[PDB]
Amino acid sequence: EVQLQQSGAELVRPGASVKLSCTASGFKIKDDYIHWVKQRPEQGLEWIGRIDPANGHTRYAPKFQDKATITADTSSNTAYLQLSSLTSEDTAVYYCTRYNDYDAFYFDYWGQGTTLTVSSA
Amino acid sequence: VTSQSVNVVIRGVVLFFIGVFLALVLNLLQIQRNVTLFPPDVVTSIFSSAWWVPPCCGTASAVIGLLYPCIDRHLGEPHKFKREWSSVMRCVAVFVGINHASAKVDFDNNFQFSLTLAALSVGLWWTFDRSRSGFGLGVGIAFLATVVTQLLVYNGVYQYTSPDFLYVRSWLPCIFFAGGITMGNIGRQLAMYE
Amino acid sequence: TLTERLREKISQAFYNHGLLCASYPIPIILFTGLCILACCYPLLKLPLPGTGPVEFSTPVKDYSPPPVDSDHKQGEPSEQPEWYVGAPVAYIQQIFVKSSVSPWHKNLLAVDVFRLPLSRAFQLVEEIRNHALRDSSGVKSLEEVCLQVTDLLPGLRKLRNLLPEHGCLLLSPGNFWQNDWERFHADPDIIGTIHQHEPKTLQTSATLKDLLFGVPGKYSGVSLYTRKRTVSYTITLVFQRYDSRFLSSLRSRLKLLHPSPNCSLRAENLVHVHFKEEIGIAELIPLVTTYIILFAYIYFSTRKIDMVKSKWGLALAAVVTVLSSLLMSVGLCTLFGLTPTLNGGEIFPYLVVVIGLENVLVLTKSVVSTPVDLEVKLRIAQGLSSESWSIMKNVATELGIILIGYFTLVPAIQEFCLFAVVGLVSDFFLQMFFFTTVLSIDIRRMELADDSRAPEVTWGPEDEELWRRLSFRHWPTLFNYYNITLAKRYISLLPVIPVTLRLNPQEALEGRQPQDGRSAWAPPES
Amino acid sequence: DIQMTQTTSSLSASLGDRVTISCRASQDIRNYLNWYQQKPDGTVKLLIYYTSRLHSGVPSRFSGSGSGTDYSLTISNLEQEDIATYFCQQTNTLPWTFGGGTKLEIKRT
Ligand SMILES: *[C@@H]1O[C@H](CO)[C@@H](O[C@@H]2O[C@H](CO)[C@@H](O)[C@H](O)[C@H]2NC(C)=O)[C@H](O)[C@H]1NC(C)=O
Ligand SMILES: CC(C)CCC[C@@H](C)[C@H]1CC[C@H]2[C@@H]3CC=C4C[C@@H](O)CC[C@]4(C)[C@H]3CC[C@]12C
Ligand SMILES: CC(C)CCC[C@@H](C)[C@H]1CC[C@H]2[C@@H]3CC=C4C[C@@H](O)CC[C@]4(C)[C@H]3CC[C@]12C
Ligand SMILES: CC(C)CCC[C@@H](C)[C@H]1CC[C@H]2[C@@H]3CC=C4C[C@@H](O)CC[C@]4(C)[C@H]3CC[C@]12C
Repeated sequence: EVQLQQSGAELVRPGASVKLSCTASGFKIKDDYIHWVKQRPEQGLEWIGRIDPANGHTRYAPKFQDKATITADTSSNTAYLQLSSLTSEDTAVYYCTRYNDYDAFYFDYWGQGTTLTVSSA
Repeated sequence: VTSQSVNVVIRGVVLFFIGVFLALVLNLLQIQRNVTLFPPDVVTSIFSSAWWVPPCCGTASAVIGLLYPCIDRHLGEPHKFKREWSSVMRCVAVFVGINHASAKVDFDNNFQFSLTLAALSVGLWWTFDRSRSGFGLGVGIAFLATVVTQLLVYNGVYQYTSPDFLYVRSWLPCIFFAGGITMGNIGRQLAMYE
Repeated sequence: TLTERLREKISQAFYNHGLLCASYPIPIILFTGLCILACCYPLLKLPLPGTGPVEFSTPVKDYSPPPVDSDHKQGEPSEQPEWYVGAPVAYIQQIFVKSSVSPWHKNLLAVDVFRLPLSRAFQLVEEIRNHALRDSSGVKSLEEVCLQVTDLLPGLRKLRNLLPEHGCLLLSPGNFWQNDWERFHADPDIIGTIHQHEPKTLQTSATLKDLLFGVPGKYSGVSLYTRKRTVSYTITLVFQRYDSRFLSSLRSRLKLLHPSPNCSLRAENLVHVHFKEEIGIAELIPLVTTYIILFAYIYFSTRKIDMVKSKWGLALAAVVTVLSSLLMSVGLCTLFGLTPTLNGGEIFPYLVVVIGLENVLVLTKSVVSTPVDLEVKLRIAQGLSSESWSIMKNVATELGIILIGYFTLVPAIQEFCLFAVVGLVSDFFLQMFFFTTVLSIDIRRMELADDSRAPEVTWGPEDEELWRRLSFRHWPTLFNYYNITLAKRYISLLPVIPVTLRLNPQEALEGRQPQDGRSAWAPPES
Repeated sequence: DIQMTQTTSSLSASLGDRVTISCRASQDIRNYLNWYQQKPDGTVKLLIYYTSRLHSGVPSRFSGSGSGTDYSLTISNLEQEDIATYFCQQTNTLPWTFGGGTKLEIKRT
């Protein structure tokens, strides 16, 4: 019933910026936080950050404190993750996620993930 | 043997009882403007505020209500304007209503009391007893009895009241005059009844 | 001069209309009956009869404090009660801690029923106090939301160390031992120290044990050991502010720590409880005194008359006249464009005594003194000619004072006088028509006549809303100790958080202290 | 700062067998460890939260246990749909950290 539809795959030359999108279906993003998770092919899953759409408060991991910015829009029921100064280390699949329980903090519902590739090509 | 001796005591005791009961009611009426977080019981209403004001006010009411029906007879031409006792009931109702109002009404403490209180007092006077000698007696007793106790409580030795301080700076004289015209009228109505 | 001419003119008019008044016995009284309703009754439905909602339910899905002064006038069809305007005094969170034991055996004593559950109370309170959000946007811990209290009222020195102070207002059975588990363990009389301050007789105010337990006394009595039950209590949290994230996190943490199987609590709606200003008997004695004074006045106004046919008829008519006049006036005050918000309950007797009955009373004397024996229109004519200008001067004298009375700046006196003038004029009209018609019909008629399994933990719809089974003075007593008033305000009650504990009977046997089978306390009258 | 380590990167097991997966936290995390299953299609699903609580819709085939720094995930009988990769995530310290991940496969020869 609850789905988090994500945008399509992206291919951008290094040094530019990418703004991935996440549309929530089945619930309103005001109720829960929205998280972004980066999964490199072998480095494993990593936590980027989260935003409270009802307040706009955001928090990021120390690695992504300056690399990534997360914004959301309640009216369109979407959340956006923006990466600045793209480099070859950013080629990974990005997952949009929320959580329901506010003590266990489990990522109950995940998006399909958007593959992001950066190269000169 | 004489009727005067066997009637004056009855009038005095009845008037004393009426005065003490009325003062007991008025004490609650004027004190209940504020209540503690825990409400008290009915029994505590007796001797609620002052230790010795009920008997003193009762005997004052008795003496005033026995003297007032005597000055006219000494002068002559007894009262005939409001012989009916329903007028006396109206008097006591207006008296308790005035006490209720002074308990829970607020006006300009300056330049308004001298108008409102005086107007209502004189209106009661000419509504209930047009006796000019009665008006003179009331004027000569009211402030004269008020001023001695006002000075006593202002001296500070027996200062049991804070908001009064200086005399002629409160609404008490009007209420005291209204009580003076209600009592005495009650006594003369009883005397003319018997 | 003009005085005698005016007197002659008004007397002639009075005589002329007296015949008309006596001419229509039925039509004029029908007119009065119709007009009494038509003038005032249809708008009498608008004022509130007195009843009103005291409990208001708000869904927990999205809650915000109501606006205080956003609208100058509140909407008519709005469901929000007149008191549900400002912020609540506090939000109350109940944590119902039910418990049960593994298969019961005979070695358990009565003191175990209290020792086993209350042992975990200190740990639960510590968890609640130290709970914090690990990922939060707003508040973090209980400190930022709890309602801080400084000290109790003077004269409550006996309750020191038994109620919280200089900290968050958190009530639990651990307050009996000051949240010191070592003290609780070393205490040799648990039931005794629990019931130390229990009154010997019934008291309206909430008992200290009731306040600390937060539970009706039937779930915490000593008699549960006979039924093999176990004492259940409640940790009470008082919130100065509302934070949905923090409350949800606390509930989730408690449910993780102590999961409650077969629990289906709805946790759907908040409950707002408004406490009225309780009026004692002290403020009531003058009210009944002036009512009985009014009754004496009306009785003395009556009984001074003699009727050709009746003995109480026109007296009852005059009483009905004044009552209907004031009832018409209190409603027509709205049409006059003046505020009808006056209390009325204490206004009524003074209003009646101000209106008076002299004008109606004096009309009867000349009418019954009329020497005409047969004709009724005649008797009306001479009686009204005799009474001419008399009722006029009486009414004018009674009304002239009221204008000066309301010429002052006092609002309440002005409202009283505005009521009084219209009451007097309506009384004048009604005595001019209805009373004269009824006395005319009376005159007309006069001449004509002459095994043993321990019960399991259940979470049915009775555990929820358990606060309404407490004493009606529970919350006011608790807040009054800290000099906080609920007279003009309201409180909000969050849904209860269930906590279930599983206990081992072997634990009681291991911790079995000597002389545990005796206690000074004994259940009185039970 | 806490690092979760799954030593067994690959765990070959047969169908219908019981499979255990263990990850070790660098420090005590107070039973705050959630398990996620990522299918080869790329979709990610939550299996177990807190430390042993089953999420809604997850079959009772999955179970978890452990305390302190050692936690485990057990599968009663390995099904074809259970052939995926599993991650364990700690939620004790705010920078949530995921495990290295382990991949299951069927026995050969
Ligand atoms: C208890 O609370 C009342 C208010 O409900 C306090 O009364 C106020 O006292 C201050 C001075 O201390 C006055 O300026 C206010 O006008 C008072 N307000 C009212 C409504 O009475 C009272 O002081 C408090 N007492 C204690 C011991 O806390
Ligand atoms: C009868 C003669 C002496 C004049 C009338 C005086 C009497 C009847 C009236 C006039 C002034 C009145 C007092 C005025 C103020 C107070 C203070 C309050 O606690 C209510 C009672 C008390 C104490 C009243 C009692 C009754 C009182 C004493
Ligand atoms: C008939 C007369 C001469 C005898 C004495 C009258 C007595 C009853 C009157 C005169 C002065 C009055 C007092 C004057 C002032 C005050 C202070 C006020 O805050 C409460 C009422 C109180 C305390 C009055 C009580 C009644 C009183 C004592
Ligand atoms: C000239 C004479 C006859 C005028 C007398 C007017 C009297 C009877 C009127 C004028 C002001 C009135 C008071 C005005 C306000 C209040 C406060 C209210 O909560 C109860 C009624 C009460 C206490 C009224 C009682 C009656 C009252 C005292």
